[PDB]
Amino acid sequence: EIVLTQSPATLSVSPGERATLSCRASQSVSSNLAWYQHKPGQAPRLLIYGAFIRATGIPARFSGSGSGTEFTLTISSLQSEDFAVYYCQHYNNWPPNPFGQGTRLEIKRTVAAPSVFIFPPSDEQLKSGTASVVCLLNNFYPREAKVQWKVDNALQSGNSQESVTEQDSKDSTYSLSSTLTLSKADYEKHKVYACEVTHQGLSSPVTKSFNRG
Amino acid sequence: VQLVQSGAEVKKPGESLTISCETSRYNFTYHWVGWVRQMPGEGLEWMGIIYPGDSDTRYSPSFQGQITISADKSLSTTYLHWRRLKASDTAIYYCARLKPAWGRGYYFDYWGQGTLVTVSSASTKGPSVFPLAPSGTAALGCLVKDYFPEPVTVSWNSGALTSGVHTFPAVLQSSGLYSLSSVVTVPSSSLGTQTYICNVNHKPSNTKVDKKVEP
Amino acid sequence: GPIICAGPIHSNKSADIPHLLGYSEKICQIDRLIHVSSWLRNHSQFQGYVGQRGGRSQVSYYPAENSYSRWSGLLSPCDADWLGMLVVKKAKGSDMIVPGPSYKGKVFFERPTFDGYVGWGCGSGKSRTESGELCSSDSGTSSGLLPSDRVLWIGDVACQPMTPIPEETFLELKSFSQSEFPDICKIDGIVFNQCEGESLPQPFDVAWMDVGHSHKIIMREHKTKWVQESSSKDFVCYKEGTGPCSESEEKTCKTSGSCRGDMQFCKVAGCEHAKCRCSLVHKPGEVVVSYGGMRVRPKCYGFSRMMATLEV
Ligand SMILES: *[C@@H]1O[C@H](CO)[C@@H](O[C@@H]2O[C@H](CO)[C@@H](O)[C@H](O)[C@H]2NC(C)=O)[C@H](O)[C@H]1NC(C)=O
Ligand SMILES: *[C@@H]1O[C@H](CO)[C@@H](O)[C@H](O)[C@H]1NC(C)=O
Ligand SMILES: *[C@@H]1O[C@H](CO)[C@@H](O)[C@H](O)[C@H]1NC(C)=O
Repeated sequence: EIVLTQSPATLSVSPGERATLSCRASQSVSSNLAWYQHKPGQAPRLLIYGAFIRATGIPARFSGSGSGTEFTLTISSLQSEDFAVYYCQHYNNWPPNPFGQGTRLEIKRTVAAPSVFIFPPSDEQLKSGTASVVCLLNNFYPREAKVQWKVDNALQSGNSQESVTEQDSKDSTYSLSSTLTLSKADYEKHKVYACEVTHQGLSSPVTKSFNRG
Repeated sequence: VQLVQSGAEVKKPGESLTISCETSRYNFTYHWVGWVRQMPGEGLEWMGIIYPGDSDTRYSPSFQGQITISADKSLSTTYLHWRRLKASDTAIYYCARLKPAWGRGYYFDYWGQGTLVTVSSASTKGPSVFPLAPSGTAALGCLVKDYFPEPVTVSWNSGALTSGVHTFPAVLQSSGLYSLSSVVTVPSSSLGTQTYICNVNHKPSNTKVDKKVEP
Repeated sequence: GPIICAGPIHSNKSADIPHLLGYSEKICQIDRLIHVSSWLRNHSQFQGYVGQRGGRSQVSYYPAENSYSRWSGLLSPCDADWLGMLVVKKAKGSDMIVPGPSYKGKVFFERPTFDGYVGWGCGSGKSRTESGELCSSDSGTSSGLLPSDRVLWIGDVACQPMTPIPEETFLELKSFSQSEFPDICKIDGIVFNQCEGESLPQPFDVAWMDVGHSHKIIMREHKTKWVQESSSKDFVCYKEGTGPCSESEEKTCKTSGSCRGDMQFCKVAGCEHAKCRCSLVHKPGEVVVSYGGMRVRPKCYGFSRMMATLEV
């Protein structure tokens, strides 16, 4: 019944810089707070327990502080492996959900606009009953991008799925793909298929479209 | 201190599973061990912990009646067991070693590597591969559609084209099948000169497909 | 699939519509699209029924990609209407009809709105134009026993018994939702953010929850968990071959410990193995939402299309 929120949900901070993650509790938990790091696709690792006691084998550049209602995980100078999801966890009682929701640490960089591509369904696929239309947002930053599909100028709902890559190691950008899925019946009943992309890095929304041809 | 978990599982809803966590390099009888689940794209949930000494087993109320955690001191090993899985059991599962805090709860001072448990009525099915045609720099890719289970691995020109490649995380469709794209950026010059071939792999189905992408 | 009752076959288009009392009785009503039938009679001067041969499991959805209807036991907004948890109001002239659904020929459609739930009906012998603007004479409605294809529920929505939250935490939520949608001015006619330049209304697909207050809480970055609560609403009682049990027959079975049930019914209420049987409704549970640092159990939760105006 005692709730822990880690805000922000995403902290964007430059490598080499200093990272300060917050964990705030809804009721005092004294110093019964622990902190975990969760690497991409590995096991979690304990960093801090007791709000400030460094766990065995953890680099000095991680430090814990706080007691009561405000807790901070600080990383003194960020290294490459340090970009990961960080969880806070209380043990004042043993409720069903003593974990915060986690904060994701990402590499901060300069705003970069996506390059947009749209692909019509292959002929080979269209013969098997379904038409899949793919929009590609390439190498942009920040991750927050908004993508809308419009067929014959009508907005779409329910017929698309977005996927995002992890951050590039070289330029630290993201790429996104949106796939719009339609049956040959519906796909052939319409003429203009248009991908509309909105992002901090564009002055105005970008459209890429095709006619069934 | 090492917690080593059993391998990955693909199971049908309505079925039984036992997954194990083998412990070593510390006396297994007086440390609490327990199991934590990470549902796809969610955070961490504890399921239940056990003290192998007196066999005191305690579950999270949400998991009570759904599972059995048990221990075997001779083998220093914990077990997690469902007698009937649902498709919402699809998750990663960790064993971990706990430390107590007297009257209070616990923290997790050591974690096993994870076990991915997928639960789905789908049979194994290899991907179908459709090209994304390109229509300065141009983009092109391969659509990889309706396979089960994960993973697939996509390469380009038998691994020679490595720069500018994005292979996306797959998605679960409404049909139960996974779907996923791989794209490349390429200079405009090369199309009509260079040949572009994506090579798709799906180990579970023993399928390998090579598709040529074209103007 | 269906909860209890297989597809209705009406023949008396003027037949009485009984107010039943059992939970499992009105559940079987809901199952037979009869709640939507009663709606059209009360508000739109319509003779008969919708749902013939089809029932609830053949109602149409927009988008067609709807996941909560793959669970028979999740309540659509019309269904919570027949059980008393909310009101699906008759459409006014100000209620904006949202573009995108295939409206042509529907006799009843419903959408969640920013401040409630609105239904539009058609009279006897009429159905909707393609745009959805009007009701016009239709030959295929003359029967007055119309198929489920004529009922449209806009959205992927689930409704449930809610846990009330205080005003303070509602305001506290309303502000976070404003923070994640700063270039919105109004939704469905209601002021969302203060603006100067506000555009014309346009389609707006969004996730939202109803927390039992003056309007919905629309959400961008939220999280949901489902808790199998296996309480008394989670079971329906029925007589195999002759349909649901009576208010009596059901209430005795949720109290006596004497009747038949499935594994979960015996475990929580009491078995003895004719008589009525009660079983769990097929659903993933009660939904709980995590948004902006609060954990709430809303009245309704889903992803629907509304009308909103943008900043200029
Ligand atoms: C782990 O520790 C336990 C208890 O501290 C050990 O069990 C005891 O072992 C001694 C001699 O080895 C006996 O005299 C006691 O009767 C045992 N007590 C119990 C409760 O088992 C155990 O041997 C240790 N195991 C390892 C592998 O170190
Ligand atoms: C059947 O129709 C007749 C005439 O329309 C009506 O009087 C009667 O009430 C209807 N059935 C029942 C059960 O009332
Ligand atoms: C229609 O009116 C009757 C009469 O009060 C009422 O019992 C019933 O609940 C109403 N149905 C709907 C769907 O409003």
